[PDB]
Amino acid sequence: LRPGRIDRKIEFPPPNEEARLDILKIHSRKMNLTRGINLRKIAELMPGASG
Amino acid sequence: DVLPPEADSSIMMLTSDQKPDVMYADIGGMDIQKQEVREAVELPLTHFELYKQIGIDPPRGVLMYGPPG
Amino acid sequence: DDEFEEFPAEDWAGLDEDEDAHVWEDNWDDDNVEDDFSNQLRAELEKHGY
Amino acid sequence: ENLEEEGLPKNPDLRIAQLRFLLSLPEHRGDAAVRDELMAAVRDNNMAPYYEALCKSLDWQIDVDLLNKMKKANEDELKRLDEELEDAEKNLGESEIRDAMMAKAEYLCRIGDKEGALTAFRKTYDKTVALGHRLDIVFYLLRIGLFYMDNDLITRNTEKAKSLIEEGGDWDRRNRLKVYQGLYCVAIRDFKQAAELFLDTVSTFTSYELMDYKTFVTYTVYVSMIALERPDLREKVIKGAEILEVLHSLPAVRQYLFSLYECRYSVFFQSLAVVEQEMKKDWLFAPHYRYYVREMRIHAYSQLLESYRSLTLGYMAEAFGVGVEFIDQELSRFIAAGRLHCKIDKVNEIVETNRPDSKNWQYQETIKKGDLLLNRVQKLSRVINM
Amino acid sequence: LDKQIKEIKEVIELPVKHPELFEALGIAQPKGVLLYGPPGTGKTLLARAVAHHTDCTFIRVSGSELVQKFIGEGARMVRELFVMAREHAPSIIFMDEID
Ligand SMILES: Nc1ncnc2c1ncn2[C@@H]1O[C@H](COP(=O)(O)OP(=O)(O)OP(=O)(O)O)[C@@H](O)[C@H]1O
Ligand SMILES: Nc1ncnc2c1ncn2[C@@H]1O[C@H](COP(=O)(O)OP(=O)(O)O)[C@@H](O)[C@H]1O
Ligand SMILES: [Mg+2]
Repeated sequence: LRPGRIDRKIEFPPPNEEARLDILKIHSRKMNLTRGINLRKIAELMPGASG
Repeated sequence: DVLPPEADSSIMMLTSDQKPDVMYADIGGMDIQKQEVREAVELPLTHFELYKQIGIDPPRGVLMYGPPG
Repeated sequence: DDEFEEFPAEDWAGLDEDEDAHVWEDNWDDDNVEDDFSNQLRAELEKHGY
Repeated sequence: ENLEEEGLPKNPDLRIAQLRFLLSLPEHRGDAAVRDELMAAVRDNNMAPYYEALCKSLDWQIDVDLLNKMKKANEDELKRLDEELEDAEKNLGESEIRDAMMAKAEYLCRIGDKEGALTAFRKTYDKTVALGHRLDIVFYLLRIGLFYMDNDLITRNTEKAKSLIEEGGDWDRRNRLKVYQGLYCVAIRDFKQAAELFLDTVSTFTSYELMDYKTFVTYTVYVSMIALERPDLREKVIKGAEILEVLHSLPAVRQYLFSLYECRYSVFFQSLAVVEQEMKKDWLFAPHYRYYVREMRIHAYSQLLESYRSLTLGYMAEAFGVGVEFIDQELSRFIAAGRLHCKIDKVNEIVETNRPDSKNWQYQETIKKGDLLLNRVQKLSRVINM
Repeated sequence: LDKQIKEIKEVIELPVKHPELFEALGIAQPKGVLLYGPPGTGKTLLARAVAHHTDCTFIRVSGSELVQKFIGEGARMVRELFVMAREHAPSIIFMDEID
């Protein structure tokens, strides 16, 4: 943690609703999905979830 | 020469007589473990096309772990 | 090559605007001259007084 | 409600191709509404090369002021994209470089600059790292090919997309590729494969950049009634939940399908005339509207003759709501073509059905296709010798 | 993770592709990056992606003995891995703390 050793520290917070929706869109793309899946609702159904 | 692939094996497959007598009904109360093993071992063997159609990648291996006995 | 300039090359005068440019199992029956089936059915619907 | 937002980018807008085809038709050349919509799309997208092609092929009067304004807008936007690419290659990273080229290629495709769009898309693909981005570029090329009906482009990009989807297990892209392939098979009279792909993607359709879902279901039904057997049509289309749900809003298509399935042959013939007038105006079904309809007629005739040993000509005419002479001519034409397994006793006006073995029908196709392949082999050897 | 993508880009992509930017700025090019967050948030995913897009060799240092034979028969110091990394420069040495 001394300055100059790590030139940049980047935080990876757990995804919010929109980031969870993006991750859901990325990972459900590998599946035979019926048309009209409300991935937004499923993202809202996963509070405090990781990728 | 090239030997047949099934030949030259110090380890043999289980014959009919070597099959254990333990049934699924003999095992009591491991429905979760039975379901996971079936979905990861015995179902992909017979339903690999279904796994491909759905988009699931069948697990190559299964690690069964827990306390002894 | 010994191209056949002896024979009179009739002028092309064709349509270079992709007249057909298709790859099917095309058959002669599509080229039968006739009005559309809609016109035939319309002309025979009233032939019975309907 | 977010259906259309799910689809791929609408470049090129296939509605533009449909309207251009409509204007190519002699019946609808002077339609003011079609011309107005096409001109509105051209003006909004500033399609200078497409405007040139439109006025050249259709022999229109080029609005000099409009053309100059659209060309100036195109030049300024191209200069801006070139500046963005130049900034990216010196300061930003490879991802931003690829983004700048993707913007340039998208603009070139949007304005109808087909060759420049292809060149820019090839350049962008050459240094695109993400597999899905490469597959999106391939879908862009497929859409461009469908826009101009470029068979070579469509086939090459379909093979490339199949390979890319095999590499990365993207089932969504697989469904989109199935939809595109079904559209192409419709374009090239391959109704069996088109029906198969459409039925596979009837419950996963998201390609709203190609067509509306209602239009997709209508196309699926149209190809299914010509490419499917009666049990397959019953199981997949007649009892299909999604297809029936869509057909609830399409009374004409449901009537057309069920009249054939329920053997309401006069209703089926009327719906077939309506469907024919629909196909004539569709740029995908226009080359085959004469073929498709004829085949459908044969199907109807075959169906009416499938279960009966013999049928009087009057009964056939009454069932189809046409004259006896019309039935005579149609049946004679289709029997002479070898498509109907029956013979007409015109003396008593009785159509007697036949049951020719599948061996003869396999042998005739074997002769035909073997002769085609033999001609290919002969001409290939002819090329080889000299 | 667009913000994280940009942040890791400015530190790992720019020094490899454009050292002249840092030389003109008169600052030392970054050499160490920390990615901190709950498990499963994409730290390894973003590290692998940034190694993949910049054509930088991605080396994962788990400290496992199973791979030690590949690192070197000595194995007395972890810096013995550097000989491999220098052979595949540009390189990204990645280590994930399980904790
Ligand atoms: N669910 C169960 N129902 C009935 N018997 C059980 C059950 N689970 C374990 N047993 C008993 O466990 C005994 C043998 O243990 P088992 O070999 O299955 O354990 P293990 O997990 O393989 O053990 P270890 O880790 O020591 O190898 C059998 O005699 C069997 O009766
Ligand atoms: N933000 C994200 N977007 C997409 N996928 C993610 C994201 N975060 C995690 N994943 C998925 O989770 C899996 C494991 O995550 P990983 O990156 O190993 O977590 P960590 O950041 O703790 O190392 C990866 O295969 C990745 O596909
Ligand atoms: Mg992790």
